[PDB]
Amino acid sequence: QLVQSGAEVKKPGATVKISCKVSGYSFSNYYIHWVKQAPGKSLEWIGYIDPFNGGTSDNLKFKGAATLTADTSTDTAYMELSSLRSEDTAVYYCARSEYDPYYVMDYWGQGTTVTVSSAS
Amino acid sequence: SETKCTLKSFTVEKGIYQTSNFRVQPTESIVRFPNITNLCPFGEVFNATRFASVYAWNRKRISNCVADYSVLYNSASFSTFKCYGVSPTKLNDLCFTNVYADSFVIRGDEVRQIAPGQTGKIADYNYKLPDDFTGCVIAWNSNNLDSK
Amino acid sequence: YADSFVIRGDEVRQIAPGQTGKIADYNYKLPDDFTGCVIAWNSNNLDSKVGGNYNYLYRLFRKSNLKPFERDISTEIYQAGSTPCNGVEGFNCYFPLQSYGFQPTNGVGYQPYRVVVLSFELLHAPATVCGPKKSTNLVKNKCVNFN
Amino acid sequence: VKLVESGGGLVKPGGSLRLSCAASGFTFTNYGMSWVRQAPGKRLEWVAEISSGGSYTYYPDTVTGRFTISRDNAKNTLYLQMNSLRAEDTAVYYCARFRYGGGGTVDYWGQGTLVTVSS
Amino acid sequence: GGVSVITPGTNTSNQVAVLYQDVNCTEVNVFQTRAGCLIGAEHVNNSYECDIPIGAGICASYQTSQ
Amino acid sequence: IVLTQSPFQSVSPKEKVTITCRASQSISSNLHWYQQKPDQSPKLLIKYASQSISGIPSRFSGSGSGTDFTLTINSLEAEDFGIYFCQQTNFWPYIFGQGTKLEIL
Amino acid sequence: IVLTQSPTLSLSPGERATLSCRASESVDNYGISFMNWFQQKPGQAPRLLIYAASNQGSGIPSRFSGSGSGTDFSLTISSLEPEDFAVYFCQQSKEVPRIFGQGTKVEILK
Repeated sequence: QLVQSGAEVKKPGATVKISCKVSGYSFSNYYIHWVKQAPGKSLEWIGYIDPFNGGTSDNLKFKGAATLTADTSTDTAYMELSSLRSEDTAVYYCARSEYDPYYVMDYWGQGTTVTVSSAS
Repeated sequence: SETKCTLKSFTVEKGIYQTSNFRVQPTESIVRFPNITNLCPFGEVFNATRFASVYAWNRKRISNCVADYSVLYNSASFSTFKCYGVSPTKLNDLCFTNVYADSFVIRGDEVRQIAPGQTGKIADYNYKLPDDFTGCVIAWNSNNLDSK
Repeated sequence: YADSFVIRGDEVRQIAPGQTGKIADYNYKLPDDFTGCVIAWNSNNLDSKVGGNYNYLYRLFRKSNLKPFERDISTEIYQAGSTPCNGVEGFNCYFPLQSYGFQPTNGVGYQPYRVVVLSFELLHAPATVCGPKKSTNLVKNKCVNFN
Repeated sequence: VKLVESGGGLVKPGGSLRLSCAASGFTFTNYGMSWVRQAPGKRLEWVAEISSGGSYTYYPDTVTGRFTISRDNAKNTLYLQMNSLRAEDTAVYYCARFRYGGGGTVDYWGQGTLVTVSS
Repeated sequence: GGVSVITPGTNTSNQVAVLYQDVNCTEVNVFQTRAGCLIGAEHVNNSYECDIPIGAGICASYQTSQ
Repeated sequence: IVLTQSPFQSVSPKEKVTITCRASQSISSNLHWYQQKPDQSPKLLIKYASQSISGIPSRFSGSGSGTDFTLTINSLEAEDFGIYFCQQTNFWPYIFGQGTKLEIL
Repeated sequence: IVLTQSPTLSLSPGERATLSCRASESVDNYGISFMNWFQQKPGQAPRLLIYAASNQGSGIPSRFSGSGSGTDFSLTISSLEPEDFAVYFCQQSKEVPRIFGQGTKVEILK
């Protein structure tokens, strides 16, 4: 089971970091996938992060400045969002992944909205 | 007042005096660094007809050859393209003084053994990657050509 | 002004106006235009001890070069690596301050040196502080040297 | 780089003797000098260490050798004086050169010299 | 462009005219002279005896309110 | 690797209702399918488009030829339908299709 | 403050030597950059080996190695040569008189 932070809101051009602790399995054994779904819109895979060794692989369709940092001891996956945009105003979900090229995702975080507003 | 300051006297005599110099000021600053990567056919290495076996992988040094991952993002033909240390656009823009390329063929499950600090049959005797790795690992399915 | 601080004998050379050193860059900076005298005396007899106390400290890593006569007391871990330190020591994260290590029998080059920096405003300032300069009766209506 | 010594010596017990250790290849002020005595078929004993600036004259905790160590920078010679000489006191004596501060602070050796405390 | 200030006596007036040497008015009461762009002065077709020498056959005077 | 499976659904329940993964010209044997509920973190239903993972009632099967895949929801009722997203894993940016907002009488 | 060494160990070429440096009182020091190693050959006055690899690593064969922790510093050697054995000493540092190892002599057979 995965657990993310609560729902959040922030102004444009700020720097934000969200989290997702892993429970019931070793952090290194299963990869973490970050998926962003816009409300009433198709799921978008922002990036995938390797838990054992810090990895920064991101989708090139759009850039959300999503830096990914992973520490095996912490057991927590960290996603950093900067230059917040209307696309960035979407639910963000961490996701359990295979440690192999199949990359099936079936266990998730609660899903966290990161609202973008003129005033937070 | 500029005329008074140049004269050094509050009273100003009738006449025309040059008391200041005007220069247009740049709206923005543009910075370009001396090119260091060099140039090469990056696409040909990916398009190579045959790849060496994992037990004796061929090593080609990407030195004095272009570093371009923009085409790699556009192709999107790689089953796994993990990147390390920095965001993929940021490494693509940065010039790399020396890069090292290792070419080998492995199963999709076997590719995990070739990862930083990873222990496996393919990681213990076929080849090994250091626990701290800033390099990006590129893997693509080759079932159409390699399998017969 | 009396400035009291700890540095190795080789390090004392680094702390000079117009002089660039690792000690000058991070823990302590001396102004290039600064006017005064820097006095260093060996503290091997007192500061160095069998105990070798680590109370003396210096800044191994600073995000920016120290401005002249400016003090940095920040203990936040330096984020050399892309991964955030999170306020704790981590891989690719190095503590800004490194504890000084000193030896009782240390060589003159490695001997701990107590260093005092003196700054004087001098001319154009009322004389709150004065040299002993025993004062001599003022003389007026005659051409005489005056101090 | 080269450390010289006195040769062996014979003194009646109860007296004193002055011992020498010439130092060459480095400035005497730059590197500290210490005296170590090893009894034959026994572990070495570190009598004292000397600070480069001035003689440390350290004395061991519990049992004390009572040997006095003095350094003359101009001479470049390490000097050891031993009082209340005893058969137990007798040991091979080596003068050793210190380096920059770190874990142990000593690298070079005098080859060592016998002690005869005897009638 | 060098900034040349055309100023009448301070007691007479505080009004000032700014001339920029060898530059168009766009780089910076609009007139263009061979010496350079002229600001703070309004061109008059009528010819008057020179009071202050702007240069290039152009002169400045305080005239009508003035 | 763009997918355009099925805009949404409007059909009597209890029927064998198919949602048709429209894959891009590039073909990938591997895929996945996930069930989404309103403001609920979805969960993958169909693993590899042919194998069943533990904990799925067999109401919806996944049968496909080559690039094209169909998730035939057999005898679906008014208890199960929500959104159903397709997933593609072969191409580097593992894109997700528009997805089917299943609705029924 | 007071230190002891293994009573004896005798070894053979190719073997990886670890001798027990037994430290009473505190384990190392607050600095954690202390302790030393020494080798006394016959007719050859002793010599520095490795002092936690703080400095002067060059000059010693890298086959020499080890580390330390707690009350016992870990000696390490690999591929020893039958002429290279001599008593190893682990002098203490930073607390009280340094003192020295009891002394263990390697005695290859054959």
